[PDB]
Amino acid sequence: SQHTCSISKVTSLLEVNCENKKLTALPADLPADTGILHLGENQLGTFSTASLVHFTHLTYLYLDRCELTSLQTNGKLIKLENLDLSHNNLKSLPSLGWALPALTTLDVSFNKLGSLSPGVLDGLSQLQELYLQNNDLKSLPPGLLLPTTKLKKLNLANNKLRELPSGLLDGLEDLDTLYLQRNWLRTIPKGFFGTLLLPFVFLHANSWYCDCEILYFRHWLQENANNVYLWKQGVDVKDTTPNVASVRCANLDNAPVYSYPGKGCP
Repeated sequence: SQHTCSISKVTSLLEVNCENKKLTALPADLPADTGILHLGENQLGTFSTASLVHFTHLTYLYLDRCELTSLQTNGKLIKLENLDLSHNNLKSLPSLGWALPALTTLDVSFNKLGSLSPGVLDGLSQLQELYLQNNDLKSLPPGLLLPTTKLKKLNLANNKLRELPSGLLDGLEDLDTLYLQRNWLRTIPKGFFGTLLLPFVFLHANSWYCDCEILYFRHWLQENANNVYLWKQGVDVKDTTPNVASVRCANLDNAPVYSYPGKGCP
């Protein structure tokens, strides 16, 4: 029948699926009570949140695979909890927190982000999950995660990170999963993990340099052998065994960092 999108409602939210419909623009005739909007596999190019301010039930918004080159956060989406911008061409992000106060899940994976601005996450006090994997990030700003105290999952894998801010994780007591595999990391700064307990941490495929400055990390690794994992496609970390040996000294023929003797270190 005639509406381009498929409209249904299995949960408490009216669900509108406009995926893969050769769209160039947002539909003009979306239902007023749209709660979940699927817009993936279209050719939107750009997206401004001002276009959805009048859908007062909108809670899930999927803009994945939309050819996006930019995002404007000029309209406030009061109820939005889940925003998916993955598999697009974003090179920068605007400030998100004024527009997206209720957000709990942000996915900006598979984009081309080269950096993040200082207060991009300011005001996202409810954020629980942040997916940034498969971008071009070279460093992260100081205080990035200070607005997001309830963060539970952080995925920074498959970027170009050269170093990490010393205080990146400070105070993130609910953080349970951390993915840093596939970066250009050579060391971990003293105090990086604090007294945080992180049951699922992935640190492999970096180029750790084993010398006297890797000793904070070696100790942490020994103490958290039970919490370091090898990422395995399509398999939930809960069905995998820990593998502390996955973390290796690139300058010592990939011998594991956990067993690095530190010979002749003060």
